[PDB]
Amino acid sequence: ELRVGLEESELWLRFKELTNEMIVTKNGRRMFPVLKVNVSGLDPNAMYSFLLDFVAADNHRWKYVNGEWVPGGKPEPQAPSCVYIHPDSPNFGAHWMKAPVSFSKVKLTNKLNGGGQIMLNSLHKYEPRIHIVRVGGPQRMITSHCFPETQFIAVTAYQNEEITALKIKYN
Ligand SMILES: Cc1nn(Cc2c(C)noc2C)c(=O)s1
Repeated sequence: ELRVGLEESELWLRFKELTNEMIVTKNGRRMFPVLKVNVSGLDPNAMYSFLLDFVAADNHRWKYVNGEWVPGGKPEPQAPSCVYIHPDSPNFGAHWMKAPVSFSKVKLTNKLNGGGQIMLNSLHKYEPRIHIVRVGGPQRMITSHCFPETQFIAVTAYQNEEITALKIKYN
């Protein structure tokens, strides 16, 4: 049985208890904290690619109103996010298992781009998700895993100064 763990769950949970926020820019902004995943149970000799996407956790626009995030009442279906390929992809199971898989180079944007950067909708809530794709082998296989601890609202600037303080304290 293939095992997937969040590294530094302690810290992510401090952000989640405040409602996490991630900056989006036209050119793309790197995440803090960085999603780092512990993986065991891969075939050391098999080939895998690590993919990252962002599920829209609900169909609502969120607004920071008198110091609290509150959802709107005009839900729209959410067009699914594009996939980011970990730049170490494709690689042997042994490569992926020798240290946490760190998505330090994904950039979150609010504008459709030349590629690389992942476009999110500002003021929408997202749940990071990975896909571990066994490639090249006879049988293709996909194992997917969500990280509720890493949920955030995409923002063009921080609304909650308690998030601003935590981002600086731990970066
Ligand atoms: C409401 C509040 N807004 N701010 C401004 C602010 C600073 C400074 N950094 O992030 C934010 C957000 C407070 O300090 S209470």
